[PDB]
Amino acid sequence: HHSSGLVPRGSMESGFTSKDTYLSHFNPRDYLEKYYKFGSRHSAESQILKHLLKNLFKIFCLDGVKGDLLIDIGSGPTIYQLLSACESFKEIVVTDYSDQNLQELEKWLKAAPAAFDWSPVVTYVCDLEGNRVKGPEKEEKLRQAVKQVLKCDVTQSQPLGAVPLPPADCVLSTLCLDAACPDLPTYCRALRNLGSLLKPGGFLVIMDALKSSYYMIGEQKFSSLPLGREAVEAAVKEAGYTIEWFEVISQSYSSTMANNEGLFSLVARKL
Ligand SMILES: NC(=O)c1cccc(C#C[C@@H](CC[C@H](N)C(=O)O)C[C@H]2O[C@@H](n3cnc4c(N)ncnc43)[C@H](O)[C@@H]2O)c1
Repeated sequence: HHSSGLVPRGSMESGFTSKDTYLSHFNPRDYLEKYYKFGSRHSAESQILKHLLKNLFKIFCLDGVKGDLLIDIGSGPTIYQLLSACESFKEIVVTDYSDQNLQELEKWLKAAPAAFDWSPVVTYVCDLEGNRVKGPEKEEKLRQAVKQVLKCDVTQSQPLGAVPLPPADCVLSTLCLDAACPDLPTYCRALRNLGSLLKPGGFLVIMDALKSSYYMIGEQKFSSLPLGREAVEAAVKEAGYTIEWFEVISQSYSSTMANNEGLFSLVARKL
């Protein structure tokens, strides 16, 4: 069953991309080449990455978002969202639903030659942090900080299954909840499930697209929940969090890659 661009893959029946689609049709190499590999500078996807890195830098380095344990939810094949965080947290746990994404992640932790090249992104973060260290030293600190790579499902009461983890100080999730939640009630339940991994008063850091109904990996279209800022704030507060700050930007992806109307960033604390 293929729709050929009429509807997102795995959504003809339910209206939203199913979880099985990510296990079979989400190619981590093609995703990294499309969104985090840049042919010409100053591209729309490069501007979004630069803004994400600057916010993560401000959150973990300039602000007081630190702790012992950081859990990354829906990381996919990416590690850019952890570069500043490894300076504030001793241990980092990386999670995603796609087994292929976990394989691409584990290839980078072992520094395999066929792994993705994150050095231009690492150098940018080093410049943001005052050039105290260089690229290779920055990457090694993150690899030593990542202590576990697990499979996760935000729709389950126990997102990590039966794996025992201590209550985390922060939960980070970038560009995942819009793709993992078919509706707002599931979005609210997903936020609650992540709360079961947090200490009372732990931080919730979320960055995602705004009013996005789909995103593209080459020719493959994947569904996205078109949430507005107003809907996001209500869902976060309803799930039992207090928002410390909430930022929205107008910069969007290219329509040939996503139909978003900007992105948002928020830091919340568990009530
Ligand atoms: N919304 C948009 O328009 C849009 C625009 C551009 C890019 C994206 C995206 C994406 C990726 C993550 C990117 C990564 N985090 C990063 O930072 O780039 C979605 C990830 O979410 C995971 N997943 C899907 N279902 C899940 C579930 N039930 N439980 C946990 N994980 C789930 C998938 O495996 C996938 O890896 C979305």
